[PDB]
Amino acid sequence: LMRNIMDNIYRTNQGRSVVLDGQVNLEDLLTNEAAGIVRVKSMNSITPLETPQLSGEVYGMLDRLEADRGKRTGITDRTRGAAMSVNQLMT
Amino acid sequence: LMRNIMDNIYRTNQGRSVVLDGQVNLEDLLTNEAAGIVRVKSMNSITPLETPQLSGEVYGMLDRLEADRGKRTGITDRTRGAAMSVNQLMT
Amino acid sequence: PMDDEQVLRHLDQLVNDALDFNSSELSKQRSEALKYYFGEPFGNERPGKSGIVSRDVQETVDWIMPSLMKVFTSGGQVVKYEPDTAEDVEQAEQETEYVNYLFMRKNEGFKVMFDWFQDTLMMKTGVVKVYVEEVLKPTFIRKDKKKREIKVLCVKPENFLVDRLATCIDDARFLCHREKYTVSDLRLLGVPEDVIEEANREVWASECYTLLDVDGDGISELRRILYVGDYIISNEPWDCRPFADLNAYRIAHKFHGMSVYDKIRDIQEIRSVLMRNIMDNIYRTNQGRSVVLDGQVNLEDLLTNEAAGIVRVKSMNSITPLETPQLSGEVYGMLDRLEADRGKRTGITDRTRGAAMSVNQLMTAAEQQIDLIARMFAETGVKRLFQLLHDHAIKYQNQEEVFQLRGKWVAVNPANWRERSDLTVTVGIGNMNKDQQMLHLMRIWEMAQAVVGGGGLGVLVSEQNLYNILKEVTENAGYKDPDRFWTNPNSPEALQAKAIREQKE
Amino acid sequence: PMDDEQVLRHLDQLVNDALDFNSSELSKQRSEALKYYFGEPFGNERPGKSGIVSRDVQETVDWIMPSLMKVFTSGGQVVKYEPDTAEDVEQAEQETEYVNYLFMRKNEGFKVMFDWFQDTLMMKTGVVKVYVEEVLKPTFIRKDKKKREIKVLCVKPENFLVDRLATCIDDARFLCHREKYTVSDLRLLGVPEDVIEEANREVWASECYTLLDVDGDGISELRRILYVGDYIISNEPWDCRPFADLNAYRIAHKFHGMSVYDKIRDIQEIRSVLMRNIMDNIYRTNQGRSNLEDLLTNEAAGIVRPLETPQLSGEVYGMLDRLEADRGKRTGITDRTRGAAMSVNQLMTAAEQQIDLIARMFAETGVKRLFQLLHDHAIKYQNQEEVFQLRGKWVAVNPANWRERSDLTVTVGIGNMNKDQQMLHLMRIWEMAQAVVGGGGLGVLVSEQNLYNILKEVTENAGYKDPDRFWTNPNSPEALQAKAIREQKE
Amino acid sequence: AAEQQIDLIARMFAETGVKRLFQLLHDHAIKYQNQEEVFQLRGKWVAVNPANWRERSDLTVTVGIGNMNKDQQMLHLMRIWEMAQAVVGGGGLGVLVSEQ
Amino acid sequence: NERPGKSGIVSRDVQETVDWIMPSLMKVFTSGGQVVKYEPDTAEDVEQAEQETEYVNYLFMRKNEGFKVMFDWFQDTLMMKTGVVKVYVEEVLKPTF
Amino acid sequence: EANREVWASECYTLLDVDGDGISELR
Repeated sequence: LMRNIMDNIYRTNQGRSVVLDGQVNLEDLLTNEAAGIVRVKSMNSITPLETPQLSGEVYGMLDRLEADRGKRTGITDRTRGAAMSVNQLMT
Repeated sequence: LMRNIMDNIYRTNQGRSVVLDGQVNLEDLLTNEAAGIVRVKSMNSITPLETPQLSGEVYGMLDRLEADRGKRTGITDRTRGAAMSVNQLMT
Repeated sequence: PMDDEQVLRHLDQLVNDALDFNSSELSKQRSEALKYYFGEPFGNERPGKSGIVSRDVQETVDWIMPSLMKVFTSGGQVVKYEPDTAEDVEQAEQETEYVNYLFMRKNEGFKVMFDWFQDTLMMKTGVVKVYVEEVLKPTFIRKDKKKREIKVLCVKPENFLVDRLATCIDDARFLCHREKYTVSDLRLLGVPEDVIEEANREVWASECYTLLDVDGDGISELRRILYVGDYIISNEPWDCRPFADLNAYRIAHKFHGMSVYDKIRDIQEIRSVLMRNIMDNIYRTNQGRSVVLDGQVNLEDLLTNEAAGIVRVKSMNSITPLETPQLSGEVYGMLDRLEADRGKRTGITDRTRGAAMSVNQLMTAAEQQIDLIARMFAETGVKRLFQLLHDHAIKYQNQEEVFQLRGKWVAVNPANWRERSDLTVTVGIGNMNKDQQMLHLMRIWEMAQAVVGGGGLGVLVSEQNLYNILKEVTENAGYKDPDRFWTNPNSPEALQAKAIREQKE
Repeated sequence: PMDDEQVLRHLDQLVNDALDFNSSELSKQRSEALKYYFGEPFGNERPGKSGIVSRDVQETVDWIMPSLMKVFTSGGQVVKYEPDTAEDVEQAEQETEYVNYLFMRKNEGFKVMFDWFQDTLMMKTGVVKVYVEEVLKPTFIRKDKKKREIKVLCVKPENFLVDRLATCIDDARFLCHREKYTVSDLRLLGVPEDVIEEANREVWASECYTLLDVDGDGISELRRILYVGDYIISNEPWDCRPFADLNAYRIAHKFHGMSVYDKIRDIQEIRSVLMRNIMDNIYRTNQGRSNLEDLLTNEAAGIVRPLETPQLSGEVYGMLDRLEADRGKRTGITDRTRGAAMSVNQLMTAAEQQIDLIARMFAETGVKRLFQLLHDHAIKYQNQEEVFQLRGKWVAVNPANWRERSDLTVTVGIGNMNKDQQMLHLMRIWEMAQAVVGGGGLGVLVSEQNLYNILKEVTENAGYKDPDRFWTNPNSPEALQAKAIREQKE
Repeated sequence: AAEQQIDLIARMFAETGVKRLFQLLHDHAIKYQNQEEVFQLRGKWVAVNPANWRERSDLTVTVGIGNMNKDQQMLHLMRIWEMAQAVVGGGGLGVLVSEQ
Repeated sequence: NERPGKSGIVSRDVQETVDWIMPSLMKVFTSGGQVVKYEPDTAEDVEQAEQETEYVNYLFMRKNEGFKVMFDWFQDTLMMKTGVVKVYVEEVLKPTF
Repeated sequence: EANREVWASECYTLLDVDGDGISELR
């Protein structure tokens, strides 16, 4: 999931610009270099399609993944899991 | 992530303006110089596309990267990670 | 063997190679350090935009000064021989005063020491040279002729060419110290003729301390050469190099160490780039990118930098001004930790010093570095405080202590501590002021008053040791001798104040 | 060797070379700094349009002096000594109050301080000279003869010729300081003749501090020469040069320092051009592009008898705002009025204000100034006594220098300003004292004899230590009657 | 008031009035009368020989300082008031800005 | 991987971990000579045990370049990944003759 | 040059050069 998150960050940075054959021989320089302008030859249509963004709630599962470590053995996700929590909060 | 964030700020400063051939010989001066005027010749179409913005929640992951150092060794990301917290909160 | 002229060429080759390597590497690194200190743009700033560089090493060094100044520019009682019992009192503090009286308070104050710390902290190399000079102006009562005085000067470590494979002070096979030594000094030496380079022809000269063998035998001791321009030299065997080649940072095994630059460059970089990003974001939020076609508003909108009031195109009414989404204030909060970055690197002054009000000064100001840094910087001076010490110990003067008593004599030839003790402020016992204040006073004297209520004062500490109990309080406050004596170990007033009036009250 | 006349031509050549280089480049840089400070046109203003210039560094100066005024001109604790622990109240604090009572409040007050900071901060070279003069007008009770007093004056750093290869105060091989030294001074000296140049002939003179050899030997102590016009000169051995050559930014290895304009070139230039462009846009929008050339479309025309001029938006105001943020990131980080426990330590000194470190460097540079002053006052000054909280002071011509100063409690060192160290120390030590007093009693912890000092840091932070509230009671005949007689037998 | 350029116009207005004031200042700096000012309190010497000062200002109106009433009101009052009450609670009065 | 024409700025994260683990380690180790004891047989303890402990913590500590050897030992094992030190002997000189 | 910047090494290894079992360190 973290690898896919950073991959999504990358693909949002580039954007899928599909060029035709006969123009842009050098594969758009992978759409992200110190060029900025694409240039084809005489075509003016161009097909840059943007991959749709994602939602931040993905990171929410991140939290419960720690709870996954919480649910198996590591319930002390926090610093520690009357009479102020007797028996160190029932062990 | 920080390099990509400043690169995103950069590409928002310029914006991807793709010009045709025969007009704008000097590549818009990379779209940000102390010249400003575009000038083509007589055509008026022009194709400036603006890369969509991203979210500041990226910095949020930045925070948990400290918590990453928090999760590995530096659990005292803050100043410090009845009986008034004996043993300085159990070591 | 039988080398008298080939030594000149060999020293010339060593000086040239040291010039090349040392100049290039150390000079470029120290120049980067000084440029970061000054705060001008790094050179990667594109034209038309501010090149702001927020100074961070400046307040770093100004934050690490106070403790070091308190522990060096305060007396000379920091180090005690505790030597052999028979010859202890008449030599130990005699030499303590002798060295803290020559180097401090007779070698241009601490200004040489302060510039030397500055060189070892920013300019990446701190080292000073100790030499001797002859006094003039007799009465011709007050016949002061041929008097010899020991002086110390900053070597301009940019002119301190040396082999990089030494890693320690007493390991350099070739020590080069370059200075002006104007044509007046040339005439003082006796040469009427000069080098390629007005009496002050800004002639340049160098001094070489190196171990060699010119007598057709094994490698001899250190030799001093006045290699100016490969001309008449002042060749002389040398006893011990008067240097300490500080690094201030006990870096991995090399002669020269890192500096404030090599540890604060990342912090300064991130702070400067996020200032630049914040101002660029303010620019794009307060500007508004108006996407307008040509043929209407042909004059570039003046990069949208002029005030007219309304956009307007020509005859159409589309107008496409896009408003960039704003930011979040957490960056400023994120900005906060950059101060904590200094707080995590050098900035003790997030608080003045450092539940029980944040025990142990908030666990050393949230695990502050500089204590260790102070400690190591202390060791950075230790060998220096030894070397110059011996350079003093031979023969300087016959001055006395004024230190808490009047009347003392010359210290001629005792030892040199064969060490230095710097544990009272830092990673040693080193409990700094308010923490030890609180802990010691509160604990020990609540115990004492509890016993006094229960048992009494006679069984425990008496006034003779309430002396020390209150003297730790005073030394935390900073007034040991003058305002409150309280000594009372065994005094004539003790009998009439404790053994007569208190016992027979 | 045996030089009496070649020194004259050597100093003449040195003064001429320093004149050329120093005078030239200092003069142009300080002149452009002054022009930018006063809002004078840069010279690029085309004729026919207004040359209004918006000033920026003026606000920087107006926000940079008051902080120094609070952190320095508040009490006599500006510079501490902490010498050998032998006798601090008898000589160390004695000499400290001597210098801060004479140099300040007796030598043109603090006006010379402001002039020195102006020299180092705007006109790019801050340095002053310390000299001596003879007091006169006795009663011939009030017999004041042979008395001399030490003065300090700004050197007019426009007349402070010096070689650029110094990189330090005590490293220059040639120092030239040019003053008027009018005909009255010439008559006092005793010269009968004048120079190429009404009694006042506006004569000009110079003073040279150098290292040379007129006795046929090596470099002796400094030499002071009254080189005016290659005439009778006053040659005298001297111990150390009386100068401080402030740079105000801890500049690299060169004698002359920088100024505010030296870091506000670009920001002031862009602010000026942006304001000029804004007002020109307002003007052109008022006219708009439309036989007698239409009288600029806004004059006594009435009816023209025309493409729409392209229009813009005033949102450029944000630019203007970040100009202050420019100051916020150049020098005035307190873009606002001021940059747990509600922002402790004044929000960590307004987020590490660099004014504090500027004060630190100013103090450490003025350590040399106080060094020169204490030498000039301890060589032989007078039998003058102090009013430092108590009467009684011996002759101040043979104390010891102790030759080391400090600025511990004023700046970026421990050096927390008045309020922060005040409240912290007071709440901590007090609350613990009263807690144990409720536990044990008043005499259990630190006692009234040292509650003296505990209130004394409060007083020194307030400025009235001894006279208004003595509260000493350390060990006195009244102490025995009050602490050891009535308190013990109560 | 939304970048109202009447500010800059006021500026020139002000400086024009500046000259006006100087002129009338001269007309009062030569000889007007022995009258005194009621400026919140008694006391004003004869206004027939004031100094011209050869300078005026219009900073608090326009493109100069020119920050009007209520903006300074909220900003300054809020910030200095919170700072002063925090200092009074924690530090005190005399050490920083005091009753004086 | 920093392509030309664009900044390749690198933010170091290991350094804060290093400087957070170092000070607590120094506090727990470099604090008096009470860190290490011997507690030998009950009768033969006061004779040499604390005596040898003070001898070692007064020679190695406080006489053999302080804690710098062991501090650099910790630094080498913590960052450069190999912390190990070597012990040798040498002969004393400089008599009075 | 007398100081020929020579490099040296030291080896601790257990072996048997006495015609017997492997001895202690060398």
